[PDB]
Amino acid sequence: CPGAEDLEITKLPNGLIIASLENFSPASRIGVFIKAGSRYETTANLGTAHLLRLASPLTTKGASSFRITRGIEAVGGSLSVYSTREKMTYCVECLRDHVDTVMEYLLNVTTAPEFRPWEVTDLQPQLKVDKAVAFQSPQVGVLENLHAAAYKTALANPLYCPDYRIGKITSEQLHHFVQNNFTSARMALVGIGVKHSDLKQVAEQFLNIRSGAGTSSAKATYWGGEIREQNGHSLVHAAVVTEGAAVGSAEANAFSVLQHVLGAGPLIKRGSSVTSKLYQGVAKATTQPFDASAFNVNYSDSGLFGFYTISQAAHAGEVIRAAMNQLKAAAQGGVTEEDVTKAKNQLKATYLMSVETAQGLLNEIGSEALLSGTHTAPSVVAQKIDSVTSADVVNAAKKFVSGKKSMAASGDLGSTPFLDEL
Amino acid sequence: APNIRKSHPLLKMINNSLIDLPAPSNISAWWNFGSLLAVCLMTQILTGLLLAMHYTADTSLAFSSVAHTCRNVQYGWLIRNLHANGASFFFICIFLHIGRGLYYGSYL
Amino acid sequence: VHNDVTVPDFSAYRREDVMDATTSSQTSSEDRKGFSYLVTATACVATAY
Amino acid sequence: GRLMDRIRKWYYNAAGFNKYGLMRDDTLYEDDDVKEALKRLPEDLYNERMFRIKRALDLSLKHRILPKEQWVKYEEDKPYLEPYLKEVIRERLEREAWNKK
Amino acid sequence: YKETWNTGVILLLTLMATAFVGYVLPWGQMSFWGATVITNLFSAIPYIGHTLVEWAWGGFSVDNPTLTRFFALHFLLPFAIAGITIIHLTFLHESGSNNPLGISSDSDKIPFHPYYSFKDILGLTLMLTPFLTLALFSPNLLGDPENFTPANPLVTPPHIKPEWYFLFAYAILRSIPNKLGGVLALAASVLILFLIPFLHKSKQRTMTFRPLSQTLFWLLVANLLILTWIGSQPVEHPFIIIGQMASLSYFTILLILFPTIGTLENKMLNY
Amino acid sequence: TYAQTLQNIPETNVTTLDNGLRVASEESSQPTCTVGVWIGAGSRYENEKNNGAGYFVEHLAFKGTKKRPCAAFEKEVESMGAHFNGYTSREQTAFYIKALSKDMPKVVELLADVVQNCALEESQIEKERGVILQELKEMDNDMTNVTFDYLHATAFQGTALARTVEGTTENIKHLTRADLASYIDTHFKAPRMVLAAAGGISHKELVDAARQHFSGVSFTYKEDAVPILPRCRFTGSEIRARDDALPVAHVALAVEGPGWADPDNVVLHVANAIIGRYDRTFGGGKHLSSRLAALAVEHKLCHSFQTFNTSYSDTGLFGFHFVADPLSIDDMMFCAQGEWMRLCTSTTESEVKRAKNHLRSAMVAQLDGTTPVCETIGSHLLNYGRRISLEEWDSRISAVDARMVRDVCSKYIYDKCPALAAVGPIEQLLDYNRIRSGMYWI
Amino acid sequence: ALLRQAYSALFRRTSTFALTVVLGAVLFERAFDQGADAIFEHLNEGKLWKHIKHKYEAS
Ligand code: HEM
Ligand code: HEM
Ligand SMILES: CSC1=N[C@@](C)(c2ccccc2)C(=O)N1Nc1ccccc1
Repeated sequence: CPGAEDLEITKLPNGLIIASLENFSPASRIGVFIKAGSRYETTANLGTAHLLRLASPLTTKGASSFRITRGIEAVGGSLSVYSTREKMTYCVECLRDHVDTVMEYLLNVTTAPEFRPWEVTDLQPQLKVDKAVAFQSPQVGVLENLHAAAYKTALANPLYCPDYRIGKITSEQLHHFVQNNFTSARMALVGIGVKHSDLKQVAEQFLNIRSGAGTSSAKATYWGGEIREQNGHSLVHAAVVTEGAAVGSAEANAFSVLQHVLGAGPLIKRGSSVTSKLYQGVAKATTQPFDASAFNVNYSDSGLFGFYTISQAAHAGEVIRAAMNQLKAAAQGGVTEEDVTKAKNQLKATYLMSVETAQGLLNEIGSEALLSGTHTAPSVVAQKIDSVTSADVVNAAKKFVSGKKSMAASGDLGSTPFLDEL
Repeated sequence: APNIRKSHPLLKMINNSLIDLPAPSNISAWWNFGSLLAVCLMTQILTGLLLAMHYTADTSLAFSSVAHTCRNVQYGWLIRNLHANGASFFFICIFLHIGRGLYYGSYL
Repeated sequence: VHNDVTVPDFSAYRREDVMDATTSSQTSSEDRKGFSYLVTATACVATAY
Repeated sequence: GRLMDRIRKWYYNAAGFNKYGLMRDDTLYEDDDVKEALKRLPEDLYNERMFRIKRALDLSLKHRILPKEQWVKYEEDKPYLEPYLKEVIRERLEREAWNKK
Repeated sequence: YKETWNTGVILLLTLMATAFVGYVLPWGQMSFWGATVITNLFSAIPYIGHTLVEWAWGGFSVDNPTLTRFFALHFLLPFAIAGITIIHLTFLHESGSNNPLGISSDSDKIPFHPYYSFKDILGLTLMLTPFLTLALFSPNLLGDPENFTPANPLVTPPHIKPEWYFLFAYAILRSIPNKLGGVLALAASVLILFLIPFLHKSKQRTMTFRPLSQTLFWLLVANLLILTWIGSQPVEHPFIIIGQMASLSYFTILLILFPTIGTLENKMLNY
Repeated sequence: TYAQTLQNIPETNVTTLDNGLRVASEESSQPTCTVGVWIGAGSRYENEKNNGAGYFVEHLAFKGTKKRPCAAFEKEVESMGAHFNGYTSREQTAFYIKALSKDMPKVVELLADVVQNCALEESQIEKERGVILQELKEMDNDMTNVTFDYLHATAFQGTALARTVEGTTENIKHLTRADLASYIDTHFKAPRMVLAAAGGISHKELVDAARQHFSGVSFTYKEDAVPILPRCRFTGSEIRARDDALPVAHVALAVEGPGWADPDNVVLHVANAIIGRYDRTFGGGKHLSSRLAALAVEHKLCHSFQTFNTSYSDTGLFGFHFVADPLSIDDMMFCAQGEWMRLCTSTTESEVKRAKNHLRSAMVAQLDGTTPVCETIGSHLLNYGRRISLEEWDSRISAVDARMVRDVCSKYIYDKCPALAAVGPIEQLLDYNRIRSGMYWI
Repeated sequence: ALLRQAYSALFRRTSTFALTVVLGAVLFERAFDQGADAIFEHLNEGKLWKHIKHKYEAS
């Protein structure tokens, strides 16, 4: 008759980190976190990381393409791969009694791929399809251009394989990528609904692709460019950012809070966001439908901060300028001490809700257990957050109005202002 | 192909002319004589063979072999009626088929 | 918009047992089919004969 | 001893597909398994196979064979498709076995 | 090419029925008695046999109603042959022709015209010379003189032998001294053809590169030659034994040796 | 083990405030929680004149109450980091909040204030009238939803389930402040509602704040009366909306389902699990266990397809839906109907074994977070009048076998007249009669 | 509930529907022939050899 439990976390000699947790949930969710991504690609192998993501179901040295799929489905399990510009996660879910079964596959996939030429050739046209459905959201398109304007390298690389390379990625390229990035010291084997002694055992007795830090990624160099895609759509999506804070950077929370102070997404269905400086400000400017939000990304060696808007074409001008004023105004002490209190609530709440779902929890554990083989207590994180002065926030706001900006906009940009008119 | 009715070289044909064949939704009874004619043909042939198997083509035996057919062959008389009248049925149908054609400009 | 679309009224055609909108049509289904299929089975008998 | 080897070498020469310049594997009947294996061959191995075959069909229509010096030698016959073919059959049996409950 | 092959076997059977009913028409001694021997074969079928035979005859023996219905059949069947030929060719075109090397010819195909239209016209005139030479210089070389004598229901010819193209099958029919056993043997002698596609064990399609199968193939051909010869002789020693041997080896080569040797050959190729 | 984890799950507690309301909640140790009120109301309860009222209400249920106007209501909710969402369907409505367990009580007050004292600001109403009209044009491009609306429109033609949740254009243009008011009063009533909460909350502390804000008790017996709705007649038929200008075509085929309370639903869900679903991004590809999915991949039969068992109080819709190019509709429909026949006729033990596992992890996944668990509770009491544990479900799922699947499927599918809805470039989809024939032998 | 019973037992399964058509034809034939043969003989009482026969029968 089960109860509470600890969040153990070993760290073998080769550098492989092992974090587990037993919440006695009838469902287990193991995963292999890795420091890999389009960030480590160079001009020569662009998109190789995208394809590698889709390559998860291909045959391995231990399991055939057929058995990987049939095996996992046999026990109502699942296998997926999520990835960012700098990290890749391979996770499987299934009922407790099948963790063994499902494990063999997760193992094989991440450490024993065969990238058979024919299988790879056959899979590449999928990149077109995958990319096609993703790009249905305008969001995804401008964020690609954004990173391409924000940086000159690494983080500048797109998350989806460029068109000229579909069908040109090779098996050697996939192998070399996995060999120089999927190294024991860049991986973490996180698990939920499992026992540490068990998960720990699987790792050491099965994980063989060995140690090293593999090929290290180039430093992210800021550019501050401007990309404009004139495609005629009735709505204009635009994002303006500035070099923000890095992951772990003390100046992080400051932006996180400034984010919520400005407006970080709706909280009421079909409702207006009054606690949103940015939304409310833009609202006062235009009469037509729109949307404005505080954009914020934190990467290993850098970050981006700014606002993302969506508006009718004719009112794109005023909507974007209105968003800017809300940032200046905030940089000029226009931030109440109560605003900072509320934001700190929404921020503590958001973080706390993020971990309700198994996917969100496992991701929280793993992410940190990967970038520092540790685990901050939900109290220390809260402790760190609220201990952010109104000064800090106003400073963050300043760093934005003063720093060099990069912009990306798509749609009928006939009325969309240029970065140098902001 | 997922279903035989479309892939098989023979069924494909039966399917494209008698199962999946696209037909106007409003064709009347005047469009029935085509298939009736086809059935007359199959019918005439069938009864014709049955008669041929007892017939004798010689001016001294023709008339009587037909009599022998109608008088001695089991259902000989029936088969002969069906063949003889079937020919009339055939012409009735071909004349209506033609009329339909002329009226509705099928000749185009 | 599609919201403004409704299926016309087929009362001038519906079989007696499915005329009422507040009555399960499943209770008269086996009879409605049994009947139609009876006609067919009968034609097959006459034809076989 | 070398009995089996002796026999195989005799048959190879007795068969005679080497007089057309064909490798043993070029002569396989293209059933389902073989067709799939062919699709996995690397570009060059595939184009070479094609030339050898087109060339043999030419010899066949001309009613000629290659000059004795170009006949493939039993020990130089390259089993280029066998490896692939085996994997293909191995996979098929797996599916077959697995689909039997 | 299974469907092409199977329709092909139907064509052989139909051509045979055609020749049989056609050969009865002149109504000579051989026409009558051969038609008697053949139609009476069906009476071997248990239970329904006697019934089917008298039905086919239209009476109690081969007679006038048998003749008139045979004429109708002979007139009709050739057209069934023509129709089924279209089906034959239709299945064939799904894949196109096979070739002597048994390897794909997609890399080297040519338009039927003028290559094969010319080649075929040539083949026609080459085989037309023997035909016409036989027809014009030896009209009766292949026929029984017994068929120049009007059918006599009361006198059976001393030596009742079938047309050359049915001899081998006749030889097989006689090999089994048992009435019903002989019929089955005969049936199988032709229906065996439907089984050929399932007895292929070779990894190669043709016998071009299979020396063992080639010997086996010519034995079979020679075996058919012997049966043909045996079928034209009277049932008496040594023929009777030679006949049973040939019949037996005929079925043996097709049912056992061919697939066995086929497997043996795959191993010698290290497959 | 698995079994053990199912038994050790905290029980769901339920209590009733004699005014007619039920309060249920499952307790965990989470600093965060979700609480909301699930009402047994929807478009089915509306009629020709007030169709789309419940939707119109869903638009104002968040624009302020009497005790606190718009801005005030919003600021208060926003400023505490809570999320306010809700929805309205054909037989069910819900308004729920996500926040810190530390505020469970203030939230309960907020909920009660929403369902009881909606301001129905005369001016806000005219403002939302124009918003709702814009959402109807947006949703009109959602083929999938246009298709399911049409499926209901014909499957339940002549009845209440035939109407869409959003309502008619005419109704939206003429609904009165009085109508909405009337709607709320007629339907948002204690006995027909459920206060559900999940997370780290005290059941007793929940029930208490409940008594305080949901107090109004009933005197007569008719005030504790939950009106049984008139039956909705299923009709085998088809509606075909053709527009060859649309890139792909949507098709949905269904037969009448049993309705919530029926145990057979456990089997229909196992059945749907065998057939599964698919879309062009399933890495598994040609190796997927779902036969229909495999065929779809091999023959490129469709962009996607999904099975479904939509339940209701007294009826339901069991069927499937697919999106395909105008030229592969016929083959897809063919294979689809083919798989349905194989279900009633040749299902295997191996097939159910897999489908059962897939179904178990499916149910467990519908309890991933506070909101989804809270949604289970609201729905369960409202539909089964009680919570059904994963352990019970598992108990029922475990009893299902091949034979059972065939019998139940043969029961609801075999030789039935289906309901058909097709939208887009559907010239290749054969006629009703041909589809009807796909309902037997195979 | 004949139509209902008939449907479930005979017309539902394509197999049973076929057996029903066979026995149906069998029963129908027997009944239809005898009936038709009666109707015919009745409409011709005293004219068939069946009717006259007795007068000259003397075997
Ligand atoms: C287009 C189809 C056919 C038509 C229009 C047709 C028409 C006729 C007509 C007009 C008669 C004379 C009937 C009489 O005695 O008054 C006849 C006789 C005959 N037909 Fe045909 N016939 C057809 C096909 C066939 C076929 C295919 C055969 C046989 C293979 C055939 C065999 C006979 C025979 C044997 C007779 C002579 C016996 C008799 O007159 O009853 N017929 N046919
Ligand atoms: C009236 C009888 C027949 C006719 C008119 C006929 C005609 C043809 C034609 C026109 C071809 C293509 C040219 C060729 O390859 O020769 C062909 C091919 C073929 N026929 Fe026949 N055929 C007959 C009987 C048979 C029989 C008895 C068999 C086998 C039992 C048969 C088996 C085949 C096969 C398998 C092919 C494929 C040839 C290849 O290897 O490419 N045929 N036939
Ligand atoms: C009408 S008698 C006959 N028809 C032939 C042409 C035939 C028989 C079987 C199959 C095809 C063709 C044949 O050889 N005979 N003769 C004959 C003589 C003695 C014994 C058997 C047949």
